[PDB]
Amino acid sequence: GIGGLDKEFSDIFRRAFASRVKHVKGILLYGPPGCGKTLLARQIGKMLNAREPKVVNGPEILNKYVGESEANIRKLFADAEEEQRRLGANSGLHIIIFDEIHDTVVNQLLSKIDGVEQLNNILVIGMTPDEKGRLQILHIHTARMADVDIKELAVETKNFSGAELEGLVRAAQSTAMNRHIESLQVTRGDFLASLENDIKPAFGTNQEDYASYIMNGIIKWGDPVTRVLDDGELLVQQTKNSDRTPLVSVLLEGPPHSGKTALAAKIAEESNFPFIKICSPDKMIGFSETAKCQAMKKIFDDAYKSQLSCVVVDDIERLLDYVPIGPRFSNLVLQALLVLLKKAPPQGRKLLIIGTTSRKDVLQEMEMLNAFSTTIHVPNIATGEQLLEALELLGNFKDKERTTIAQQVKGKKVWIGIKKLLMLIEMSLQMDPEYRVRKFLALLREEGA
Amino acid sequence: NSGLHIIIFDEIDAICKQRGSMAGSTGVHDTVVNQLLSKIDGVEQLNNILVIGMTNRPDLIDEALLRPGRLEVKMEIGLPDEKGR
Amino acid sequence: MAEDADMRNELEEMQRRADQLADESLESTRRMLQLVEESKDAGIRTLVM
Ligand SMILES: Nc1ncnc2c1ncn2[C@@H]1O[C@H](COP(=O)(O)OP(=O)(O)OP(=O)(O)O)[C@@H](O)[C@H]1O
Repeated sequence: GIGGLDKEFSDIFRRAFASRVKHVKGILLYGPPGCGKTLLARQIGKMLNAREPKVVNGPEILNKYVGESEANIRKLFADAEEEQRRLGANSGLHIIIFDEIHDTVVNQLLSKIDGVEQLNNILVIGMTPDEKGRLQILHIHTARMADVDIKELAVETKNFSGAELEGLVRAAQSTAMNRHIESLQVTRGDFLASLENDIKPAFGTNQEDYASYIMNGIIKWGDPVTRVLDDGELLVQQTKNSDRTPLVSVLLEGPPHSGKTALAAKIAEESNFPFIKICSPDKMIGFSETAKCQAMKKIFDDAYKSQLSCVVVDDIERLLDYVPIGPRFSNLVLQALLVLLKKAPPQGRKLLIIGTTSRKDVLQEMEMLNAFSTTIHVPNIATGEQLLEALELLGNFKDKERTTIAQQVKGKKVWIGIKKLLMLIEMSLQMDPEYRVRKFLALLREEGA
Repeated sequence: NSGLHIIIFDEIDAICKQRGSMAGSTGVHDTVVNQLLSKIDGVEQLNNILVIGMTNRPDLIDEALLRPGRLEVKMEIGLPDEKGR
Repeated sequence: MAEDADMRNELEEMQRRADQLADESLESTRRMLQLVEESKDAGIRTLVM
């Protein structure tokens, strides 16, 4: 009985056991915490032999230093070698497992396996949620002792794992017996904010933070929004049925303070893939160029090893470390990125790489644009119609005061992007109610309409 | 099963290197976690007694021995706030 | 490399009984030096008389 890991369980038993039923000397597994490591170590041993001895080895193994583990490590194997040498012909298999792995044991240990004697016919394996398994953790540990739900503290698992969850449950008595002490009526075992935070430290690899890049869901203020989105999502769809374009390169660009970074996250989330990942300079701050490129490899190879996935790279003029005053940048990072865009996926895999650009002209000058394909202009707001419709979608202003700015429809013409505007309404509101709208227009004019 | 019997083992920093791998080549008994580790949970779990610890710099010790079940509890006192002080 | 590590390490004293108990055997060997000679003393003078 194994939750998940069947494809990995499939291949692992054949190559070891299918051959025997030169033979491999040993197999080793690397697994993350919370994987049910010990149960798997039990099961593979059980499956091997009916009653083939299942031997366990301690974490402390090199105890008894006076002069023992040099023997006692050796003796346990030696007994297995002893049994082997006693009767080699009619087929002897002995099992020892050493869980959770200096001078002497390195050469001795390995030597024991292949030294002087053939040493064959034995194997040793080292390993370094299952919410139903976690339910067993309840019904063995919790049953030992308005109750918790049958399932809540098993599905609230993400933050923790049962292997560490053994504190609040022990304290769970104290949760209402701590009367600073005649006895309050016996308790129910009540669970109340006894979920993770009493003892929260644990390992679950959160690493999300994807939503943060988009703080506001994008609002449709205009035909251009639907334009950009449908023009992009037809691409992400045609990859699915694609042939001879496993990579697809797109560069979408607009002027600054026009949110296109969350926008790309929007188009990528909407078309749901196995894998998504986001390359943010925010993450890699203060890194050497050769570390930065390495980072891009490390994510990008993760995307390859999925069957297919899109990824995003944002704000690359900063990723490139560009400055105009005289041009300087890291060249190798650029060239790396550029070769990715022409790098094929291995046999069948396919991906969509997209990228965001404040300024096009610099890169057009750097001849990186041809590697990109089928690019997308995201405009700034041109017109007050679109403006009024935008704040209508949001609803910052009351319609009455909204009249006042409405008084001008193409009284002036606007170059504005959404990000500065969205921050600008906030200061406008911050000022006294007579002058909120008074100042909003003032600043809309401050940037020259 | 009277468990009034407790000890202060202070300054765990010194007695233990996390697995003993720290400081490279060291005496075999320069660090024994293994006996006292084995003492509490190794031979059998002991429910009669409580061990206490003080470390000014925990992070040296923490990864190996503060694995849950050896100690699943870990606590930190910060300095007082204005009313605390 | 450019590596210089020059290091030291400390000693493990083999349990050499680690108690004074050695004395009692040493007391027996005292007495066999001590209590033996007067046998000869009185022996030679017993032989004189
Ligand atoms: N419909 C929309 N169009 C554009 N931006 C929007 C829209 N709705 C919300 N936003 C906001 O725009 C912001 C864009 O942030 P982003 O990282 O794209 O900045 P940016 O525009 O790329 O900045 P710059 O373009 O100057 O580098 C987001 O915080 C998001 O909340």
